[PDB]
Amino acid sequence: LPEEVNRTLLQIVQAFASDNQIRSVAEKALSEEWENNIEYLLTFLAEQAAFSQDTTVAALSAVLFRKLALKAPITHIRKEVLAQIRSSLLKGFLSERADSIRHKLSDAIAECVQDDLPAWPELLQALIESLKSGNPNFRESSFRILTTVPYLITAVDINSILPIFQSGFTDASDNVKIAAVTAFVGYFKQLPKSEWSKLGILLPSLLNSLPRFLDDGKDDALASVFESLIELVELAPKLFKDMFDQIIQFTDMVIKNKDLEPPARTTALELLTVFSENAPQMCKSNQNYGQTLVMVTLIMMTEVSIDDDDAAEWIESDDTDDEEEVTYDHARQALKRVALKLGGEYLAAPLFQYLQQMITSTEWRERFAAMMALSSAAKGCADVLIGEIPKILDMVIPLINDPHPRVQYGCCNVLGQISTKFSPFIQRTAHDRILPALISKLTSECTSRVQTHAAAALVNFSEFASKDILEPYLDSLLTNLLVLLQSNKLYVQEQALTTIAFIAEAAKNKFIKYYDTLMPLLLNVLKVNSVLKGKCMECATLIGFAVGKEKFHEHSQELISILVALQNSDDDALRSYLEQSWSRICRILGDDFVPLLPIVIPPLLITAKATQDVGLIEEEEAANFQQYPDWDVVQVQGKHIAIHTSVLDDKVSAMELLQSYATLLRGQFAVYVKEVMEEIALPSLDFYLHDGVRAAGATLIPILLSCLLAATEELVLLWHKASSKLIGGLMSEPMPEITQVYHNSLVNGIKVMGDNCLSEDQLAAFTKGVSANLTDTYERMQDRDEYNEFTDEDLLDEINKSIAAVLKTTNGHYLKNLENIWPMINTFLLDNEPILVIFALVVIGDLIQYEQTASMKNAFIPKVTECLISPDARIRQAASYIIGVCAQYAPSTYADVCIPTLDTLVQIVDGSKLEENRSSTENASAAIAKILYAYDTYTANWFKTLPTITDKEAASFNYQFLSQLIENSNISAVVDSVIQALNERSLTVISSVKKLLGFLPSSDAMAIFNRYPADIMEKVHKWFA
Repeated sequence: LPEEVNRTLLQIVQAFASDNQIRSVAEKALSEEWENNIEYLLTFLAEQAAFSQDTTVAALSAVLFRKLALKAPITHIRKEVLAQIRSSLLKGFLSERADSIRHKLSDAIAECVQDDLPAWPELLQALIESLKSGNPNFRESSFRILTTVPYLITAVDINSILPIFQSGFTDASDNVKIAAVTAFVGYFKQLPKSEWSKLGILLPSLLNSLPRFLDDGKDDALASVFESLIELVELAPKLFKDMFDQIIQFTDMVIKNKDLEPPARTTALELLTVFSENAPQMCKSNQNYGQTLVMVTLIMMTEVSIDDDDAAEWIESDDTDDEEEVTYDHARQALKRVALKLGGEYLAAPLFQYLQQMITSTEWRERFAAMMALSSAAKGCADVLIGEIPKILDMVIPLINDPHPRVQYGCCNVLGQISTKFSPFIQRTAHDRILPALISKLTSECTSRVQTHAAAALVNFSEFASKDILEPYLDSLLTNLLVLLQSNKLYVQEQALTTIAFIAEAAKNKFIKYYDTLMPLLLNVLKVNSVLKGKCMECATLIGFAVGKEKFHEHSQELISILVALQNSDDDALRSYLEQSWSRICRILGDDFVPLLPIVIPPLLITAKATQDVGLIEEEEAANFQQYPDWDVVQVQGKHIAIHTSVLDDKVSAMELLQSYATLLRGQFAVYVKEVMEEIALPSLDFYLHDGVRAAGATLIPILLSCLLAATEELVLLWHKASSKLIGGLMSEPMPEITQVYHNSLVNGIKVMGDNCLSEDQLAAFTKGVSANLTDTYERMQDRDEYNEFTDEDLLDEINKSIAAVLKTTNGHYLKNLENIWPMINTFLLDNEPILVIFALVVIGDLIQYEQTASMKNAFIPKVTECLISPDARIRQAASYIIGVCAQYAPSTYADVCIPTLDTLVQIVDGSKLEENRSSTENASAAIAKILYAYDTYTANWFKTLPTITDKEAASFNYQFLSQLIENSNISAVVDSVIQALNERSLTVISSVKKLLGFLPSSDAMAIFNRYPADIMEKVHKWFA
């Protein structure tokens, strides 16, 4: 470098060490002054990092170099200067540098290796040498570079690289060992699978080198290695098959050794558990996995209240978790996670082997562990455990009264957890055992913690319990809870209100009885602490819905005044209890809520207009942004961004409320429609960083319109604007799940707006969208390994609905546009995948409903007649509907296919009368009825397919046909077929039936309804003439 340039830069870089003023002035000087100067700058920084005797200037420059060298980018730098930079970086690497500085140099060096950069064989050479050096930092830094630039591993000969790693795993220095494992795993996460087989063979050497960490007593470094192994399990789990037992035994050995700090024990646990989420068949196919996993998690769940046998510290604290009980927390999460993926099929057996034993221990901690374990495993093992339900209770319930309060707490938990997972059946089956068990823990005999948790478990039970079931226990429940309501400890009171609220909600009208006593108790609590009052307001309004409007009107005025007071006073936890309550009041009050809207809607507008709160961010500036629970950072296209997730979630919650206020208030909400639509709903579709927002935007739209319509041109303008943005969204939306919502949104918009609601260029734009959607679905489904083991159907289901909706609004004229995507539709018709076929068949049925299709008759009836006898009942359904619709709307142009296939329909009609294909065979039934109308032995067949109870459109026709077959001694089957249809709510046919009964004796007539029970005879009386 020119001599002047040096001291200019040397001054500036020295200004970087320091104060804000001197350091910002330098920052500006660099960003303003230093594309004429980039290569000078790069050259300078690289020299500093390499040769400066000043630690800090060196580090800084190395860091700066790295940053600026991506930004450059390095590709566009002069070959002449690249070479010089590369050489000085390399010279510095090989000289005498502080450990931290070699790390920084390494990372700068990494920025000078790129696929399209000129070859740098000097680096390879310096690495190969460095790996052999007796200075650990040389070895460590070399693996590091291979971690950043894994492609360098391909550049080395295989017979050099393999020994390099085997030496790596084995090295004297722990630091080197961790870097080698990191480099090894990094290889798999940066290279394509085609390259994996090439390092794969090393896994053994790595695994074999593990026990050495324990020998040297270097478990903290072991944890780091376990973490890299955990990544490799996500990438290539199969690779561990057949060394499987050796890692299982080893993790077992580590977790059991309980004078290891927890890090090595919890990461070893994670390693174990992660296999179940990445290779379930492998885990299932080894008896030893499930056995070790269960054994090991049970041991860990034992590690509670250490140095505190009485649990004194725990009784005194609140019902939040002691997150200092780390290994216990990890163990239950683990058991849960594994149970979920492997099922009870696989672990009931081993689990119970261990439960039986610990339930009866003299160590309380073990009796506890047993409860917590069952509780953690219950969801996952639902499949097996739902039928060993009394067995569970028999083991659990004895402990409800255990000497030790934490075992009691534990017992309450299982009872609660079980109530949820095995619902609704457990409510029906075990109320007699569960409710007394829990209710008995409410009494002040028991400790605060237990009382509260028993009350918690009662919410779980109540959610899915019938009012009828709960009724006998209510007085008992209520009296006990009111005691807790008077508790001294905030958390007991809070839980008592929430338990009351949720019991009340379940009880409905059976809670009317208790309204008078509870409500003023509640009002006094309110008049007297945020969560308490909010939980109280929640309880009050849940009770209010349970009892209905009239009854709730006894206190509603006062209640509302309190709400207002609460809303407008000086925790954001309360805001939500308030919001939910106002909303619950509107469900109670119906139209009477309207005067309240100007209190309630303005804060919701503000929240629901929050912008996409985004920070275009820098590499290091992310991990600290990630510290916040309220934030998440992602990468869009290499360049990263910080998105305020909490805020965006809040916007959704606000939108949901605006949407339900609109749904309940209908016409009354009209005043807001313009503002919500243009300032909330529509802009929300452009929220590419959060799909909840996008979705809530879409679902809002048709409900908005429907509100304005019910009140009353602007409606047309809005609808045009909205439908257009939805349509344009169909092409730009990346998530298929969202795409579905847009279609569903359009369908509902169309249903609101009525006839011809769409312009020609709209229709054309919708078709490009539909085409792009069908194209993207095909490409995803043409997907389906050596190392590894409904959203599409739902999307297509909706696209069928939107197409039908569009055809209907255009009254046919969309057929023109529909011709453009017939190639698409055709490919689908004759693919293999039954999903694409069903889609096409359903489109086709829509086309025929609107004799102008002959163009195509010869193209799809071959496939439809195939489909008729398909193994797949959803396919038979689609096909037969097509044939039915053919004879109905296109009678002469399809007479030739319809009548032949008529035999097929008598055959398809014969597991027909099952639930799973009741759907299919009902369409066939209707299809033949349609043919018999358009144009005698056959019609007698048709009758033997009544009644139609599941499909509404089918049923509609069959009984219209049955009514014509009459007006122009099967009598009890005739009547029954009809009674069944109405009773099953599937579908004047009655007028025809009456006439038939007219031609009979009073006594013959009456005997037909001998069969029917009271409840349906109440209905029969009210159906007849």
